[PDB]
Amino acid sequence: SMALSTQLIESVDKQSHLEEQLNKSLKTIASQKAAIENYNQLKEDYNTLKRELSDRDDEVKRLREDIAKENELRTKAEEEADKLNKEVEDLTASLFDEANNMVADARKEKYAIEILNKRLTEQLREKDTLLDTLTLQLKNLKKVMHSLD
Amino acid sequence: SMALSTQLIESVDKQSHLEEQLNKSLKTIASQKAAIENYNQLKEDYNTLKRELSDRDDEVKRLREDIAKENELRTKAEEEADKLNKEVEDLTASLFDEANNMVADARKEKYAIEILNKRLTEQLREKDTLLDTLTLQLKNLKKVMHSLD
Amino acid sequence: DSIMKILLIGDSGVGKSCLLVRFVEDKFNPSFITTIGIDFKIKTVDKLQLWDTAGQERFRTITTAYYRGAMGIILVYDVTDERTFTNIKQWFKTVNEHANDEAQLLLVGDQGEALAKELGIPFIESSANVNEIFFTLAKLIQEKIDS
Repeated sequence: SMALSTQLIESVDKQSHLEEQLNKSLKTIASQKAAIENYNQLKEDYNTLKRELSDRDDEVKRLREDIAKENELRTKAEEEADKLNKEVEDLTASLFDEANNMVADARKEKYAIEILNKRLTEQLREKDTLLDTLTLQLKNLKKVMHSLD
Repeated sequence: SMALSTQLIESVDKQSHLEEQLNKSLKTIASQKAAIENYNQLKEDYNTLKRELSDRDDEVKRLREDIAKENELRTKAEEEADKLNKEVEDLTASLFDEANNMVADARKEKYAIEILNKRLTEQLREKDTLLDTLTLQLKNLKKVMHSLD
Repeated sequence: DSIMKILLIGDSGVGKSCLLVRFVEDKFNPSFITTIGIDFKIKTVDKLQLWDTAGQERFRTITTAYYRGAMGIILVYDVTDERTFTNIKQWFKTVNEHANDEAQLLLVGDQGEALAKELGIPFIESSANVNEIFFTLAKLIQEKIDS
């Protein structure tokens, strides 16, 4: 039938027309190829980069945290280290006072005695002379006796 | 009849397979184009990122340097007090012990003489009486001297 | 009140360390500087806290604590030993960062006179007099509350 026949004839004209245009437009992509190939690469890089940074940032946030603690600690340490470096000046004074005295006291209690000894030692010597004298006073008469009568 | 259709149909499905085929590529040119238009503005937002990122890098470093530094400081101070306390326990424990010893040695030395001041506080009173007898042997041997009237 | 807390450093054994034994008459006062590197005596003149130190001894972290308060300071060395002298140099260095450079310092051991005038500080000798050696410092220590 001449009916479809025409149609087919037409569905072959339009068809052919496409091959024409397509052949051109598809010929344009072939020109942009490399030019685009080297835009995607960039795009790929740019993206990858975008991630490492999206990470380094999370990290930087993380360190600020950590360096903030450490400080709120070095500070307290430095603190006790001093608060407890004041109390020292005193402590040691006592430590040394009590000790010193402690000793001193004992050492005197020896000294006292030490003295009394020296005393008796001579408080003796004295008596001992009188005696080695009287003993002679007698000895001398007990001779005058055995002479006269 | 039931044959020219086949040619007819195909001519269409084929025709379509190109309207589409081409219709696609048609898109892949407008975008690809806009793209090659932002290859310029891109490189910039990329380079403008190849730094902003680097910057972070550097920040991330110094942060460690800093935390570290801070941790050293903490430590020095966290162990400035350890050492002190440790140093006080010693001094204390030594001071007294040596004190305690010094005190003994006297008490010991003191006890010695403590005794001698007895071996004599004795020997003394002893001769005190050995005196009187000799003291008397006089008055008596003095009378036996006043015989010749 | 009026207590001049001094601090001797670099004392040399029971030969010089007895510096306090010398400054103090008390014969009943034990002396730990011998065994223990330090000692703590006190006398009265016109009070005087006197932390005597020989530097080289465990309680260094403490002798240091003494610095943060000393009003006077004598750096000392033994004469019969060129070793002690050598330390002297170091001694003054310690006294710097830790202690106070505003409080009256003093050095006491015709040669030493050299390093003596190299620090802008008085100087004497291992005489053994001594009783007046603290009189000096102290005298200047008071010639400080004039401002």
